Amino acid sequence: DGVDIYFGMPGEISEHEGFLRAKMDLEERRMRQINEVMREWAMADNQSKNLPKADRQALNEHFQSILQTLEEQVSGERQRLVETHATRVIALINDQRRAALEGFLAALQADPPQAERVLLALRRYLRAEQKEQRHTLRHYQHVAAVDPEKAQQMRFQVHTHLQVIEERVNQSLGLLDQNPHLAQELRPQIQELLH
Amino acid sequence: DGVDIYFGMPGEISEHEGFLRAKMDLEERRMRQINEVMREWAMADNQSKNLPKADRQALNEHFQSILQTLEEQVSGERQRLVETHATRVIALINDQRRAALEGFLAALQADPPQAERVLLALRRYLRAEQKEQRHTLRHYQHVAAVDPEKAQQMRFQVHTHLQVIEERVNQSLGLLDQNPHLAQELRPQIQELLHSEHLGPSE
Ligand SMILES: O=S(=O)(O)OC[C@H]1O[C@@](COS(=O)(=O)O)(O[C@H]2O[C@H](COS(=O)(=O)O)[C@@H](OS(=O)(=O)O)[C@H](OS(=O)(=O)O)[C@H]2OS(=O)(=O)O)[C@@H](OS(=O)(=O)O)[C@@H]1OS(=O)(=O)O
Ligand SMILES: O=S(=O)(O)OC[C@H]1O[C@@](COS(=O)(=O)O)(O[C@H]2O[C@H](COS(=O)(=O)O)[C@@H](OS(=O)(=O)O)[C@H](OS(=O)(=O)O)[C@H]2OS(=O)(=O)O)[C@@H](OS(=O)(=O)O)[C@@H]1OS(=O)(=O)O
Ligand SMILES: O=S(=O)(O)OC[C@H]1O[C@@](COS(=O)(=O)O)(O[C@H]2O[C@H](COS(=O)(=O)O)[C@@H](OS(=O)(=O)O)[C@H](OS(=O)(=O)O)[C@H]2OS(=O)(=O)O)[C@@H](OS(=O)(=O)O)[C@@H]1OS(=O)(=O)O
Repeated sequence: DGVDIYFGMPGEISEHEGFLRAKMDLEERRMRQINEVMREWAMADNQSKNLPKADRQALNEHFQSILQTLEEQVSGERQRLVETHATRVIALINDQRRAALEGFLAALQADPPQAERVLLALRRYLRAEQKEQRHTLRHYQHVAAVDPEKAQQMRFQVHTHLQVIEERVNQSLGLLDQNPHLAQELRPQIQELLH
Repeated sequence: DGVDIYFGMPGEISEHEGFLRAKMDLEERRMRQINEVMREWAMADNQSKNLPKADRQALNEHFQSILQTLEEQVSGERQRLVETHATRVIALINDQRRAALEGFLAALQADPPQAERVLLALRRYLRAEQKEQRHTLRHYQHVAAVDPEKAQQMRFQVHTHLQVIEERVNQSLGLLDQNPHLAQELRPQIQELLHSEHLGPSE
């Protein structure tokens, strides 16, 4: 138990993979739980054709009540799973951006900087920022797809988030602009990457 | 263009896969549109840092209105995709069930009734029923997490629906009564089948 939780998922299993699998295991488990309740309810239905109405009514409430508890257990479980996954995705995106940023700095702070090395570290950094950009747009696109009202409310926040990302890229590039020659040299190579 | 639509998706592609791929193409398409509007909106703020309030305000309302419209298009388009997919799934499930029932009946009516085939046919039929059953559960199960209020309103319907299926199955198993003998040899094997929690393809 506690020990298995500590080790957690094996390294051979990615977050995405483990996430789908946990989602599948949870769904499969709740599908069975619900089915059992439904069959008990059906069995009670057959058995009670002749009890008085008040008792028939109580039986119905009993099962509708058990199902409510189950539906609420289901919702919480899902919400948590979805919540955890979203957090790990954001963390991975931030971690990759920071890693790439450090790599870009190193290449820049090299006794004799190397055009190829700097350019590739910059591509890496730009890609991490783009992945944050895609992620921001996809989340918004999705809420718009399933919840119009909710999408209208995050609209301005998304717009601002994309701006925050752009400013980070301009500021990070500016660092390359601290080396005129290097800047000019990578100019056409840089532009292609941005566009 | 009309011709390609007549043909529709290749038979090789399942309804589930086509649906998924379609959802993904729409996701990418819409993400690109939204990105263009956001870029135009950012660019506008920039060229408006030295203008009158009213004008700057009207800019906000302009781009936010374009997005309202875009959000509405995305939501409607998604509802249409989901409706089409659901209607086809329900059709697909009824079709495979009816096909498996005919196959089970044809193996029971076979001049020299062969157990291997009768049993296998029964399995395909149970698998078709299992499929409708799981779909009912899985759906009710997802609604329960999305809109609890709506899940509460489905309870009875699901309960009734699952009973319909179980009763259908018992009725269909009643076809093995015309041949009380065959039922014997198969008695055990059928018992295990109906007692499973889930039937995959087999071995
Ligand atoms: O760092 S990675 O380039 O490996 O990307 C991992 C994260 O990418 C997502 C989507 O992020 S997004 O770009 O912001 O939209 O999923 C992407 O990768 C997974 C597979 O990851 S895996 O770890 O190497 O197993 C793909 O799933 S799958 O198709 O391989 O089954 C996604 O394809 S798709 O989402 O099904 O279309 C792929 O998306 S994408 O092609 O990059 O657009 C994140 O998952 S997500 O946020 O739930 O969509 C991944 O974050 S994660 O923590 O690794 O799960
Ligand atoms: O061509 S099919 O009619 O078989 O459709 C294939 C897709 O069916 C799903 C989902 O259902 S759907 O939305 O109606 O398409 O899975 C379901 O069907 C497959 C095949 O079952 S079957 O009727 O014998 O053909 C089952 O897989 S398996 O049991 O053969 O291993 C699924 O059972 S299970 O979920 O794997 O336990 C069955 O799910 S369900 O309970 O019937 O809803 C798609 O897979 S799914 O999206 O993971 O559910 C199939 O897509 S696929 O391209 O065929 O893989
Ligand atoms: O009306 S529902 O409550 O069922 O909502 C339907 C939407 O649910 C998503 C996920 O929404 S999310 O939680 O906001 O991310 O899809 C999920 O459910 C549908 C159908 O659910 S059900 O009860 O089985 O019928 C599944 O479609 S289907 O495969 O069953 O045909 C989704 O699987 S699939 O990838 O679409 O094939 C299932 O996704 S998941 O397994 O939960 O990850 C929405 O899809 S979404 O674009 O991923 O958000 C559904 O469509 S919706 O029109 O946006 O509501």
